[PDB]
Amino acid sequence: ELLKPRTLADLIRILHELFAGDEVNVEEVQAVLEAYESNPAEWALYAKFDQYRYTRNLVDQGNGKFNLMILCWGEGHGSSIHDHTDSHCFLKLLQGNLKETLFDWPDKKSNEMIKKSERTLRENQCAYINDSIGLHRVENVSHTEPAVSLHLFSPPFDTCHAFDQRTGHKNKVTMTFHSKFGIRTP
Ligand SMILES: [Fe+3]
Repeated sequence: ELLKPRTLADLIRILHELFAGDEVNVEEVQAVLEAYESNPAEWALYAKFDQYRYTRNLVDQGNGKFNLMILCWGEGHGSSIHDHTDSHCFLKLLQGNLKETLFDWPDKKSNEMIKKSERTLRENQCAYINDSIGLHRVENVSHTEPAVSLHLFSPPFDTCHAFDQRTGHKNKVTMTFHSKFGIRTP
């Protein structure tokens, strides 16, 4: 029985219910995330930027089965092409716009990775990826506006792979946190 989250806090409570069992209903989770209307005051605490690259800010640790974070993207900031370590990944825009470029898993052969597609994710939209769908890059292409996104990962994971667009070669990356619960974590 899915209800609209009134606030980020409400959203988080609802996520604990949704993940109360062993199986994830992806469409339900995506629906509730989308239904949350971004309110900058509610997440300002987590929206910590860095001048040179995008940041990952932990919001909620979940119930063992997921966690929830906020990512902050300066003008021109973006990610590698990457996977998500056999986890569900939900991405919702809270401010600005992000360009998401989808790539297929590379064949064993060293080849240029060619874009399957791209789309512009706009404020409040929720996108979903998992490894069975493919790989992606996410970028703030704006010259004038920062972007902020809300991400849900299930199960949680702290490692992933980055892919070189020229070759498809991957490298294992350990992902870090800029902050946890509003507290900067050097
Ligand atoms: Fe990603």
